[PDB]
Amino acid sequence: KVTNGLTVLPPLLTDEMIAQ
Amino acid sequence: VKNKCVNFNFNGLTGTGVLTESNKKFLPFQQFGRDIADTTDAVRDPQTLEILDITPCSFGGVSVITPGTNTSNEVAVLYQDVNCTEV
Amino acid sequence: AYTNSFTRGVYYPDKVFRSSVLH
Amino acid sequence: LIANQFNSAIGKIQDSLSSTASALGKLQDVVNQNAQALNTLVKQLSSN
Ligand SMILES: *[C@@H]1O[C@H](CO)[C@@H](O)[C@H](O)[C@H]1NC(C)=O
Ligand SMILES: *[C@@H]1O[C@H](CO)[C@@H](O)[C@H](O)[C@H]1NC(C)=O
Ligand SMILES: *[C@@H]1O[C@H](CO)[C@@H](O)[C@H](O)[C@H]1NC(C)=O
Repeated sequence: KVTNGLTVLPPLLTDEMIAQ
Repeated sequence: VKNKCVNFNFNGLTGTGVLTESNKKFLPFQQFGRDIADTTDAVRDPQTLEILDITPCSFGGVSVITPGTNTSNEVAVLYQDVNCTEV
Repeated sequence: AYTNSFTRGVYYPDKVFRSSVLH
Repeated sequence: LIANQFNSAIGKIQDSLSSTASALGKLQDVVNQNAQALNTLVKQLSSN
């Protein structure tokens, strides 16, 4: 249901990790 | 020259990026493309009527992973958001 | 003699391609 | 019954979540202002 020097760092705790 | 981070200057604009063969269908009169947030994305070559996608060439942060200097001086480096080819 | 120009008279403001976007 | 009540209860969220995308309004906002902040940040590059 969800959706220039500018970078997006990734989250440390990955989605698969989050699920566990 | 394609597939290389180059310093391009097409008719009226300039920039730095990777020029690749596109799959976009420009109108016969249009010249330049744009992304959603007012960003150049594709250019028609003034000489060959080809549509080229502009991908900004690789860059990212460099972070030094080190143990404390009280323990060691050997380090490891993290090149953010790149693949191990361009480094 | 007067008529309703319902929705017509719209021409591309520029030579700039855009896609799936509201400009 | 209480198990059944909770079981049928569980299914209801599935429909409510599936039905209206407004069920996730807050998180969508968290994305949205963040999306807006960046866009506004990006557009400013066009200002004289
Ligand atoms: C520019 O000139 C070359 C001549 O070799 C031709 O092949 C090409 O199609 C021309 N481009 C346009 C847009 O006329
Ligand atoms: C850190 O280095 C100091 C010397 O500057 C030393 O006295 C101390 O024991 C060291 N600490 C550890 C945990 O090794
Ligand atoms: C770079 O790494 C990505 C992994 O996301 C891989 O899919 C891609 O083929 C690699 N390309 C090169 C040129 O190393």
